[PDB]
Amino acid sequence: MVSKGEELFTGVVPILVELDGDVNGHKFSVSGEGEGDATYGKLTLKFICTTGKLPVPWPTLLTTILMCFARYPDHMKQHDFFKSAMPEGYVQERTIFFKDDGNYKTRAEVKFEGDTLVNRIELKGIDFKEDGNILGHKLEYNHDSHNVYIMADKQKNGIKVNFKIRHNIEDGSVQLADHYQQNTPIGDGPVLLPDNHYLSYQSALSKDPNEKRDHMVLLEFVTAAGITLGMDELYK
Repeated sequence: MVSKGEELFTGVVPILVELDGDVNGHKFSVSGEGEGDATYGKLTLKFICTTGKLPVPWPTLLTTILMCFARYPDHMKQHDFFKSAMPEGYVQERTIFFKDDGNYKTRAEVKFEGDTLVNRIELKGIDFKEDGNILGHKLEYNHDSHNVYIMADKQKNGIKVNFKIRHNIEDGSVQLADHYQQNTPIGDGPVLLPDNHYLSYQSALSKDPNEKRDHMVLLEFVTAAGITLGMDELYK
């Protein structure tokens, strides 16, 4: 018996991810599995493209393929919409705009299925350039740190999230990926509507040396933090 969703995250929780995608007509499926530990703000996952070769670079799918595993410090736990929506879960929707290129539109349901936290996703990508950084596979295999800004959506009883990912290109340039995100509870019960805050993300991408399928091994660390009001020197 659990009073609050956050109670479901005191220990290690198994994770499953299932993604079906279609980018410029190229269809694929990805399966992932691993575990999360919110007390540590950690998730470890391995992803397989089960349909064959992934038609886009793994790093472009990284944000798409679990904010409920963030470590919210004690003084911020009342701002944790993600765990509060559990076990029923939440819908996470994004549009991602790659600058001077296509966009991804995604919808995901993140909820418990038995003892397992499951992220099921549909992705549609359109208008990508055949010789651009995405379909041309010009991204480095990494994903730098980033702070994700969160704001309550009172009317939808959820949250809205915007951030810009800077993907490194092998020639030393950057490919911008503008993320617009919203999350709404699946269930009808009350959720915690957060004050404005951040999630700080780190991601580390690797390969299983024994794995011959197209795949990504992913480690994320994510911790919640407050905001500070920037001031220019003049006003200090």
